[PDB]
Amino acid sequence: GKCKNGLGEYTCTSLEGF
Amino acid sequence: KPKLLNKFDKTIKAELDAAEKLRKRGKIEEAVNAFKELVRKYPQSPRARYGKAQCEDDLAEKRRSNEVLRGAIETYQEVASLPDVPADLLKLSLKRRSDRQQFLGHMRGSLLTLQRLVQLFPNDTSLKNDLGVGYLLIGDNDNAKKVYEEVLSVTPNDGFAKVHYGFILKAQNKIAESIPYLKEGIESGDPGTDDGRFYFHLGDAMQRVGNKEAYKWYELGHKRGHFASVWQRSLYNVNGLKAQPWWTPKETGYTELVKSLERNWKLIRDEGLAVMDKAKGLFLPEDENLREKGDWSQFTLWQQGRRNENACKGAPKTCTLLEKFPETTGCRRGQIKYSIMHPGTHVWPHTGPTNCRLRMHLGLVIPKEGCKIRCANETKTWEEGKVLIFDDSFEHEVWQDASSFRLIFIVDVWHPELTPQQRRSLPAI
Ligand SMILES: O=C(O)CCC(=O)C(=O)O
Ligand SMILES: [Fe+3]
Repeated sequence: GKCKNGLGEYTCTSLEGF
Repeated sequence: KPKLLNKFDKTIKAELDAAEKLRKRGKIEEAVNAFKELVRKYPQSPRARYGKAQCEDDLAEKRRSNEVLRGAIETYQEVASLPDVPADLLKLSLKRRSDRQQFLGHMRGSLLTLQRLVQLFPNDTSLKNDLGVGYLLIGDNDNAKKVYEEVLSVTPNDGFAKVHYGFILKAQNKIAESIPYLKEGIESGDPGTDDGRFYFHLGDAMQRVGNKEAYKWYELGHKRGHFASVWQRSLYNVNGLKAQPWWTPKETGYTELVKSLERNWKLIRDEGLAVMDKAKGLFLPEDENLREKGDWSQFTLWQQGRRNENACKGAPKTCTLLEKFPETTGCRRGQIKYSIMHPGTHVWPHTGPTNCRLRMHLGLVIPKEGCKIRCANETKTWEEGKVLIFDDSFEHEVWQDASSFRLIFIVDVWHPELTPQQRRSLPAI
């Protein structure tokens, strides 16, 4: 799930480390 | 406080403290070899093994190295496998392990660690809440909901569980049910409840049920640093960017892109109509629970700055035209997409996630009456062949009460004041 038009997810970015 | 030393570790406390001093002093290289010597000499020592892990953790920060951090994550686990590990040290080591796994994106591995922590400490309510976050981070709202129900059945006044339970309920469109959980949880002031996401969704839940107190929560969230303003409530922001609900083409500086869209609008329209007529499955119903009612679907050509190759087979000329404009094709915090809305459609007042993009709307098929978009305190209409530009990090709202379909083309651009460095480095949204 991604935040496209809205802000409905708990987080909108993916964790990829440093 | 914490009791970190077991019986044997108390007997070697001078060696352990000397190694730890080197770490606190920032002599990370010497500290690693100091703790390596202790692990070699006392291979069962939990404090020595934790020291080794913290040194690797610090070294990974110093080098910005994912591989070094993966080593630390393994060592934090090794601590837990040692005999006679004090409870405080076991919890600390596994908690940091899960935190660093989440940092690397090992969400499944983090979840396993969190589950172990709950099994090892069945009475620690905070570890259950952390497990619920693990589920929320991997998109498992069903298991996350069960975790917080388990917390609330034992400690019903836990504010952390309340806001996260309320967040889940709101996400499931249980709007009325979510409001007291979000509200009481924020009012609890418990650690972790002072968070912009919960002010965001409490105010929006209230807006959807007609509770006029919604903007009181937006004002408090603004006063507490979560929102740039009561109107602009995006949560992924670069501070200081010019904040304006409506923008002219000239103000954005993307006048070449706007000229191309307006000069070439009919080819964009025609490919959209062809997809509606011959491949309408490429239009996907809006799926962020933003509709009060009606029908709204989108056909996406670019998202997160990535071209959808199959989708561009459906609008090859439009994709070719847009490929000349990296200000939109490389906007990793926006999309390029057709957007179709039919009569009887009302889109709830809402805000986008980030202030780092501006949103262009190119009118393609606009009924003469019935369609409008409000951004902040100003409502406007589309025109066929013409571009509107608004900052969708401001609250905006859409109505479609025409007698036929309304088709537009949505083109997100980087906020013009973001440097090339920021545009390359910002995480995609
Ligand atoms: O009118 C539309 O197609 C979408 C409205 C909206 O919320 C947006 O474009 O951000
Ligand atoms: Fe929107």
